[PDB]
Amino acid sequence: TIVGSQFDAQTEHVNKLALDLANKKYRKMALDQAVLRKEKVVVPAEFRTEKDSLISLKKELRSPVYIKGHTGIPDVDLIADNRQVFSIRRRLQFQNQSFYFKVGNEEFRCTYDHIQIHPMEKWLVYSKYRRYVVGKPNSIFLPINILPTFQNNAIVRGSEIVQLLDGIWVNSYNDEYPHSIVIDPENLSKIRPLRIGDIHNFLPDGVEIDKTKCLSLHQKVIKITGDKERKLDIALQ
Amino acid sequence: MQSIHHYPVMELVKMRYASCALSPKSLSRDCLKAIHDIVFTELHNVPSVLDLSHLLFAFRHINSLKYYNLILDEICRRPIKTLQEAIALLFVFSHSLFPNYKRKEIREKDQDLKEKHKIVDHLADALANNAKQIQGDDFVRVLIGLNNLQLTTFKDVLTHIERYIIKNIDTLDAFQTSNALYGFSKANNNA
Amino acid sequence: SVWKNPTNYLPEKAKFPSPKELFPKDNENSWKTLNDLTPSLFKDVQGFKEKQVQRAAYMQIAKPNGQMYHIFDASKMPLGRMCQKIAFFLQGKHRPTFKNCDQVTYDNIIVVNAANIMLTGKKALLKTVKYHTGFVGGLKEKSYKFFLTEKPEQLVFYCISKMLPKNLKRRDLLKKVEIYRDFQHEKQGLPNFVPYTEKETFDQYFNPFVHNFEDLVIKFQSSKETPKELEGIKKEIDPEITLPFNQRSKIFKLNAHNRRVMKQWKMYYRRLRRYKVHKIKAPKNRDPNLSNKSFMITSDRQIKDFNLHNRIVPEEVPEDDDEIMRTIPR
Amino acid sequence: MAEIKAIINLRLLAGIAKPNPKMGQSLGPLGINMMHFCKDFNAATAHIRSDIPLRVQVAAKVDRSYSYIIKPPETSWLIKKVIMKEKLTQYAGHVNLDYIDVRYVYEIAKIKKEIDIDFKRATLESICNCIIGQCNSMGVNVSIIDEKPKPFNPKAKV
Amino acid sequence: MKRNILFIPFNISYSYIEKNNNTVKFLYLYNNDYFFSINFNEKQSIVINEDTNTIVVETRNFNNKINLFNNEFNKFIYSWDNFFFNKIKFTGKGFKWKKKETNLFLFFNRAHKCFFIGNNIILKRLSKSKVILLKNNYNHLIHDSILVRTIRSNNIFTKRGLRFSRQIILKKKGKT
Amino acid sequence: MKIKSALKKYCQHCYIVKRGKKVMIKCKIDPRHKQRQG
Amino acid sequence: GKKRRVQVFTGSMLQPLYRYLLSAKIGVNPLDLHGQNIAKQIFLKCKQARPKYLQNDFNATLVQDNEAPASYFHAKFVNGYEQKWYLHKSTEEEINRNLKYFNYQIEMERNLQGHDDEYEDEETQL
Amino acid sequence: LQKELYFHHRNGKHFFEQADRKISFLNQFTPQIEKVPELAETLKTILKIATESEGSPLKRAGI
RNA sequence: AUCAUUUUAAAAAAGCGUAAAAGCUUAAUAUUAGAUAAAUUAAUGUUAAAAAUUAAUUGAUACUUAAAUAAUCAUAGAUGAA
Ligand SMILES: [Mg+2]
Ligand SMILES: [Zn+2]
Repeated sequence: TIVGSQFDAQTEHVNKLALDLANKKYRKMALDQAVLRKEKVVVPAEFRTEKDSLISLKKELRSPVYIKGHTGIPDVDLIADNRQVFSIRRRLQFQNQSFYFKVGNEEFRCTYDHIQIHPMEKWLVYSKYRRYVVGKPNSIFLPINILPTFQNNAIVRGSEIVQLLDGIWVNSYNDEYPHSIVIDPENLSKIRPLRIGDIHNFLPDGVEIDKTKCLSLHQKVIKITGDKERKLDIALQ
Repeated sequence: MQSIHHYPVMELVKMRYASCALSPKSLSRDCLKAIHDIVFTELHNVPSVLDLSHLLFAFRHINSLKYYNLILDEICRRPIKTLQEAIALLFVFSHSLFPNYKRKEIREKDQDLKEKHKIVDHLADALANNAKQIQGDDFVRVLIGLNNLQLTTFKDVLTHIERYIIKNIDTLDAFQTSNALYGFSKANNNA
Repeated sequence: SVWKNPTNYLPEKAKFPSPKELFPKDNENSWKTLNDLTPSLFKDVQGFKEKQVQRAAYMQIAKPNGQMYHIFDASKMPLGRMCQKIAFFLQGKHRPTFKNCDQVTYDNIIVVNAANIMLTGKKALLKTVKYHTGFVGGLKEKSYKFFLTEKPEQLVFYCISKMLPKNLKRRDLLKKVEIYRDFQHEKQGLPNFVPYTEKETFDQYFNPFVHNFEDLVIKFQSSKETPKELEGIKKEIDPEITLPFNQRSKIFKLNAHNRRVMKQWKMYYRRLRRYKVHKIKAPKNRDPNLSNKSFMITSDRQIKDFNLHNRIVPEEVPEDDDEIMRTIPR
Repeated sequence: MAEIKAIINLRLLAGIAKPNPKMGQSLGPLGINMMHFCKDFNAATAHIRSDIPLRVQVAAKVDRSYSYIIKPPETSWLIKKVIMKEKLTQYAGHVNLDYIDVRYVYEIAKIKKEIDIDFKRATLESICNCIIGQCNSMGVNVSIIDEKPKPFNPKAKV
Repeated sequence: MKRNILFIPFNISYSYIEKNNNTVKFLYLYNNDYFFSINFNEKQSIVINEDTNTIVVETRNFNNKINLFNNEFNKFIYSWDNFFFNKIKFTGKGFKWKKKETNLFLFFNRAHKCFFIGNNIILKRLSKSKVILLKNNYNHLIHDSILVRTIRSNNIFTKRGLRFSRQIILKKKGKT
Repeated sequence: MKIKSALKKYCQHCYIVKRGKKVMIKCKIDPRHKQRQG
Repeated sequence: GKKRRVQVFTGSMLQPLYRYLLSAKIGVNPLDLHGQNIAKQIFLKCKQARPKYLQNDFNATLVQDNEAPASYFHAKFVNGYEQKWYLHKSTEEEINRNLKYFNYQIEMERNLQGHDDEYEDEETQL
Repeated sequence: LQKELYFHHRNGKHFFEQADRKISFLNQFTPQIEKVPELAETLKTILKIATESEGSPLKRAGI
């Protein structure tokens, strides 16, 4: 490669730094998929008025904003610049991260729920969010992310993990909540797959499942196949 | 903000250190941009070198490189004729360096060092001529000023300090002992 | 001991043979008809902008009679704007003693320099004049290109007739209008526009012979051979011309600022193609006896009409087989 | 002249190089003498068994000159000898059935290195890793075997 | 930026002049026979080399006409004590010419006469299928050379007919 | 030539030229690719 | 796809630069920094280039001459011409137009002698 | 946070009593309550509330 | 099937080409010259160091997602601009 082979043989020992480094990142990420980073984000903005219509803003390249509130809370609707909105996506953490909005001295927590774009014109129409308050239930989306395990024996060879759900909807009642979920599927098998109640049993005290959204705890996420050769030998014979 | 122009120069610097020296910069941006814009125009009128000492120690958290040079370019013009002044620059220039992460990724080689020796070549006479004239409160700040500056040249002051402690060994304070033991330990670049 | 640029190192530079040395006994005009050189590039390129000249366009004169005179030079304003105010003055719309029921009008009109007419834009070539002549088919269109050269005077007299009120008083008015091609009118006791024949010499910009030698300076020179036609000028040779634009102190540097300016200059040259004068190119002669170019005597009738029995070589004469030369002199 | 008009890959037996008409389709229009050519081939390959098929390249030039160059035999043919099969899998990756052991790979790599001009810069791990990827495409694997095989002479098109 | 280049031949010798005011800049070419000057705006900066007799230009004015300004300036100087040249050929059976004192007689299967007559050119025959023209202006040459071409040009099927000695030729199969 | 309102480039060598209000395509290889817009 | 049938030939208009040379002599000062590398590249184009478009007796060299004022590119043409171009100030583009100022004339000299110094049309198509 | 990786822990030293000396040659920054006579009666009552209160609240501020 | 090596870099190839071969060009890339990389916000008071700084914006250039505005063209009938 970038150095001749004859010199690389002298420096073949050097490449431990290559492999010793990749230990560090990929292990760090693999265990940090779950945790929200502890870093405050802020979004200066302005109130709504009946004067500022859409198309007026959209030559000025501002954007509307919409928030849906929760039990007993009123809705709030705001104005902001487009480039704020895309920068809020451009984090890793966008699916769940808590973003604030400073109008004046006030701050309003939120989450990302979604955005609409005018498809034929392809400019930003609005940026929709969901309120978060500490002492009350709050909808969030906990994605599932499965680690690899070379410790089970069926997972290693000729079998295939099947992630039927990407995430879980829940209700959180406290400040810091987990970004995602991480699973070590060693004890799983063809005989038992994972089911949502196996997760419900293992969560913090501030979290609960939103039964209004899911179907049943007996529903299952991670499924494991049988062996391939045991099919393939039977396929030919 | 209604009476910015009624202030002298240094009575604005006191606001900078009063607010920006701790974690929240309590003031706004515009109120500091005003202070930040006035001062670097009126450097031609700050009388003393201590008045630069207060200044640099307060304005140390600036992200713009362009104005540190204005300060040091000024200090290269105003000669110093005492010894407390030179101490008052090393101890300040130590903590108030311009870090390399704020600097650009592409740059002249080792240009952080060239910012230093403009001072250290401007100081080397005074601190060397009269280092015997030295006392316990002004004593500590040199060992710190040099250790924080990563050099190996300033031995002569230290020899004049070797002779100093042993005489006053008994009359020392609890405070002047640690900084010596901590200073001489890592004198010339952790030797 | 280090890189210092030399001073006196230049070698001889090989001199090539001249056409006299190489092709004697042949037509000198070959190596004397120099390459064409369009002037219109230069005044655009090297930045000559003619000073804005502001001559007279029209004029109003009174007499102790009631009769007023209205005079116009059609080479100075456009055609329409000349023709609007005619219909506004020929009636008496500026005269506050104006009744449109008047059988009499004390307003007279004169026009001069109708050959050269101002028409803003690409209109002298494209626009047309149409009419029909009673018979089927008909519908004859004509170009301004016909009028503006052959008979431009119907045109000025044709556009007036369209702005005037369509009525019976018209003919009495148009009986009191007069047009000329020359720079004069023949009436006496009235003035005449002075024509502008001068043309700006831009000679002070590209010629030392106009300036005095003590104001000038030589910054660079090639040879030790100094012209006698240039004597009395100093020689303060720059160390700076020969430096390319990197080795100088000031470098012009593309940047968000200058590129922003670049785009302003770009629109300027597109915004000026619109303000350009177009001209009717004249008909052409193709007499081979006049041109400096070669030609053909394809047929026989081209001989008699031009009397080209001379330049044709007779048939009673030998020929030339091969004209190679091995040695090239020096 | 010295400029290269064309390059051709071929396959030849060592000492039985002979003006076969099934090679004049390539070297015919280039005006090259098959007889004068094959002479210089068989002369060099007298230290090689005659059953074996090699390959060669020919930088045919603008003046119909030539400069032949010799390379080791086809790497696939060498493994069919050890494997004692003639034809390999349609599919690959999915259908893996054949087996060699490393102790011959270490010996057939030396064949490539001792002769081929391209690998003069190369080490043996390098060469051995080249064929393993060639083995993945074929239905072949590298597994320890104590036993030896018995002789086989898999075909070649010549 | 495009930094256009002005060639100067070797027979020519030049000078560069400015005011004390430095608001005017112009340049002077001078030969045994001729002399010629031209200025430079305040927005055109200049570099010179005696090593190459080449001059380099930047333009803060961003005028695109300069690319034409070059070719005129360059060729107008090489038009002093040097020719331009061109060569013509043909290939065919019933084709020929005859040459008599810059009066070329063409016979290419046409009923009518085909005389070519050169005003202030040079024409010298090197073979039956070849003739060179020479003249100091390039623009009159092509008008002089192409008239010969228009009598017969290359067939797109066979390279039979006349052609310049340097040209893009087209070919198309026919009657395989 | 053939008058295509919607012009189109067939080969890479095709290219556009504008002479006033006139527009067209030309190719240095295939002279059948050339067009006009009318 | 589709087969071309129009064959556009561009062999006769091919005009390379180093074709009328007989020899060359690079000269180098190790004290130049702009006049070294310019001569490095030329020496490649004299040998790395193709020999068809050169003469048969073309031999290019390279020498380190500390005694020179500046690094040079000496050259010799067919019909007698000879020059030198120092390189501490110039570019590779300013050099080529000098070479054209010779190569354009040698044609005007050799064609008059009867020599066809041109290439066949079939050498390079578009 | 990045902060944990570039923070000199302030425990294990009576910092401010130590740290205020090393600057004390800078006179203009030396705080002075009695310089503000109108509020000095108020400001000082606050600091009593700080130290006298439970915990070590002011002492935990920078620490 | 998509492995592997030599290379400063080079696809069991994104395409043209061949009876099959050969041959041509892009991706990836080097030498040389010219040449874009400029402005900022928020943090732990001061002590680690032959040494190392996070989150984030705007803007110049190229690749890329693409849309919008403005002008031009987008054949015309039958007594004569209509
Ligand atoms: Mg490959
Ligand atoms: Zn095409």
